[PDB]
Parts: sequence; C-alpha cells; structure tokens
Amino acid sequence: AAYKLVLIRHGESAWNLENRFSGWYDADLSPAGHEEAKRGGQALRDAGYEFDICFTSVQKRAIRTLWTVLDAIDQMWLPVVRTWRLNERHYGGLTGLNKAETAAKHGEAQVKIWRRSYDVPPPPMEPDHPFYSNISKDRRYADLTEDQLPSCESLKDTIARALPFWNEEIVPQIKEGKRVLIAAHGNSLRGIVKHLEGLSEEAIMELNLPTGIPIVYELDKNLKPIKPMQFLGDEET
Amino acid sequence: AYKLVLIRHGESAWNLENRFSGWYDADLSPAGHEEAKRGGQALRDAGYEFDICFTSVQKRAIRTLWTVLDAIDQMWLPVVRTWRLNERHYGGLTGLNKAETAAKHGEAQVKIWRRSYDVPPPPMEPDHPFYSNISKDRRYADLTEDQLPSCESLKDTIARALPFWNEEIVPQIKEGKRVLIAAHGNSLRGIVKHLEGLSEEAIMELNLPTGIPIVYELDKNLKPIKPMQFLGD
Ligand SMILES: Cc1ccc(S(=O)(=O)Nc2cc3c(c(O)c2O)C(=O)c2ccccc2C3=O)cc1
Ligand SMILES: [Cl-]
Repeated sequence: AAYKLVLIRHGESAWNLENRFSGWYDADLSPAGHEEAKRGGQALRDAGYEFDICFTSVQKRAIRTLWTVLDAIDQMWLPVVRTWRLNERHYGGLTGLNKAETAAKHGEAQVKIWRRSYDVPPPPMEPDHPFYSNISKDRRYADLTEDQLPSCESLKDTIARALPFWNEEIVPQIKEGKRVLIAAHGNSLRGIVKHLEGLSEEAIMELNLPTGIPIVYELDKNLKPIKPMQFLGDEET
Repeated sequence: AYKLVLIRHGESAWNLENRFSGWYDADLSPAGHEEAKRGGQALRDAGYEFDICFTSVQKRAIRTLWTVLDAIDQMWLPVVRTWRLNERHYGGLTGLNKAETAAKHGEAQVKIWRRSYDVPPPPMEPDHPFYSNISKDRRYADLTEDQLPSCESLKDTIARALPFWNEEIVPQIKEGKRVLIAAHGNSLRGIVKHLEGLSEEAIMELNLPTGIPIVYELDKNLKPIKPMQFLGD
C-alpha cells in the first residue's frame, strides 16, 4: 500500500504487578515488561523495518519501550516526539488503589459499571488524593490549560484528547511519506485504532491490543487500512 | 543568569576513542555507560532540572543522554538530535590506533596534524572499511554533497556545529529554557570556544573531561560570568 504505520503497546509495569491503577502515574516497566519490549524490537529488526519518525507519550513505561525498540533496530538516531496526548487513560481517584481497595470502597456493581462504560469516568482525583501533586502538579503538564488537564477520564475522554494529536501532528507526517512508529498505551492506541478502522464504542471496548508486539497497518493515501492489523513476531507469539 | 549543562560521552567499544572513532557509530562500552550513570547521578544529587536536550546522531552520545535522563527521572523531556553535533570526522584515519597511524603516515605528518587547527586528515576513500558504512548511512541521506564530510579539520567541525548552536540552541536559552547538551569532544570544543572566545591554540589545548556534568552560568548576552564548573563528588 501507499503507507505503512507501526504501533506498539508497552508491556508490564511495576504497578501492574501490584495490581494498582496507574493511569497518569509514571510507573516504570517491570523487568518482564522490559524483556517484552526487547522481543518486539527484535521482531522489527528481523523483518527489516525502517522508520523516519517516532511518537510516544510523556510516561516512561512507553518511552522506555520506544528506547528499547530503537536500540534493537539500530535506529536510536531517529527523531522522537513526546506528548501528553498519548498518555494512558487518567483513572482519577482510583489512581494508586489496587483491585481489593477499589471493590472494597466502591462495590462490585460500581466497578463493573465503570469497566463496561465507554463514557462514564471514574471519580475525580481531588487535591487530598495522595498522588494529586505527584501528577497534577508535575511540571511536564505546565503548558496545559485548565480544561486540558484531566482530573479523571472516560475512555471517550482519552480518545477525544488523543485524536487531535493524531490529526494535527502524525497524519501530515504520514502523508509527507514519513514511516511512523508510535509507542504508547492501551487506551490512547485504542483511540488511534478506533479512528483508523471506524470502530463502534462496543467494538473498541472489546478490543485489547497485545503488549510488546509490533502492530502493523497498511494504509492507502487516505490512511484507510487495506487489510486487518497484523502482529509481528515468531509463530507462537 | 542562565544555566547551561554540557556532557561529553565516555568510553566507546573496542577502544575506539583511542582509534579516531569519528563518524563511525561506536556504542559505549559498559564502562562509558557507567560513567554516564555517575554523571546522571551527580546531576540528580544537585537537583538539576532541564527543559530541552540536544545531542548528535551518534549512539554513544544518545545513550549517554538516555542514561542521564533516566538517572534524573526526566525521560519525558523533548530531545533534538543533529549531525551538526557529531564528533570530528577523522577521514582515512578513522578506526586506526596510534601505531597504525604513524606507520602509515610517518611521525612528521602526524605531528603536523595534531598541531593544526585547519589541516584535515586524508579523505576516507572507498577502500576504507567504514566508507560505505558511514557515507551511505540513511541518517545522512538528506545532507547535501558539500555537507557530508569525507574528512574534517577541527575548524571544519566547529564551522558546522556553530550554526546549530546559533539557530537552534541560542533561542531556547534566551527563552529561559534550561538546556542540556550531550555530545562529543570536538563539537563541545566548538561550543566552548564560541562561549569563552578562546584562541585556536587554547581550544586545541582544551581537553574536556568525560561523563562529568560541565556547568555554565551565562549572562543576558550568553557570556559566561565565571569559569565552567564540574559537577560530581
Ligand atoms: C488495577 C486493576 C484492578 C482490577 C482489574 S480486573 O481483574 O477486574 N480486570 C479489569 C478491570 C477493569 C477494567 C478492565 O479492562 C479489566 O480487564 C477496566 O477497563 C476498568 C475501567 C474502569 C474502571 C475499572 C476498570 C476495571 O476495574 C484490573 C486492573
Ligand atoms: Cl529520545
């Protein structure tokens, strides 16, 4: 096809192991999640992939995934662009809580409701929240307006703030002929995939992208996929 | 009262920093990487914050930067890479050790090269083991014919580094952005010579330490207000 686009979702974080809600909390990769990034990188290397520009979030689990991939394909010299708009979904007041704490405080019914909803956000991260200053006062978000910096996000919100970056910064690069690599998170990449494929809310909520696996799109000049997304790796993976 | 930080990368693999590594894309050795970690460590201990980073397109410099951002927990910073901050291109000498260089060219000519600001080594010819590896590398594909060197005098190196300094780095500093530059001995020589107004002789005698944060305090004219300070224990 005219264009080729590659996505990669970061693997396991240190908080995944604690089964806590990370969201915008900047958890690093676990050793195993770092190895996942190494395997992805290796798959891209074995297939001879070349990029011209890379996009990632401002969260280190994604950024470190990118670094690991560039290292494996010997393209550390590529231009890299970071943006909060590709950050994981903001889980608001749930941030820092584990599974038990969440069901204990809110009940199974309510957590099931948050889980299955496209457009209901979790509770806001208020100023007395233990990670409030850690996230909302981090200088990396200093250029954000009041309306841009979320206290919490529905999946709809996450996608809504990811897609402007896609349209305004990545899309022109692709049409300029640049080969793009995006290293980001489950839900921001869900935003990109929902847009590319014209998926429904129902469909996108049932889509779980695998972690650490290069995801390959073949796009026409209008950035319409010409075939289903392909996963890159050995046969078992 | 601007604050500027420079860092020169440490040891590269296979003793290449003692073999005119130049534009060959040598990685850090484990030890050069540990030097970078110590630098990062010192910057963290002093509570340094940056807003933007500049580096070359050579992986030993880039990995040095990565190691530093990792240690100071600022992996989210914007990073700009440029060939103009590359190491000096040592032409046909690239990859050769001291003995091989003297064997091939004689002590007289090597002494003349060591001491010249403006005499380049011989060009890297098609029979050099790194010729296609470097000249056909995709990262330089947009460089014009005159821009991609076959060899460089120190003068050449500085001449192509300073335009990036003036056009890209200077406006950031004047905006108050706190800049970190992770690069190479001779490109950082270019910057230091411009800042301090050094003579050719002085800049040729200046050997910046590796893996150590080098700190500048600049006035409203980007003129240093005191000598460079080294950061560490
Ligand atoms: C931190 C954490 C706790 C519990 C789980 S789970 O075993 O129940 N699997 C799981 C859970 C959720 C979710 C999920 O996809 C899932 O696989 C959600 O998407 C979700 C969205 C909004 C609020 C809560 C959830 C949610 O709890 C996963 C992660
Ligand atoms: Cl980077």
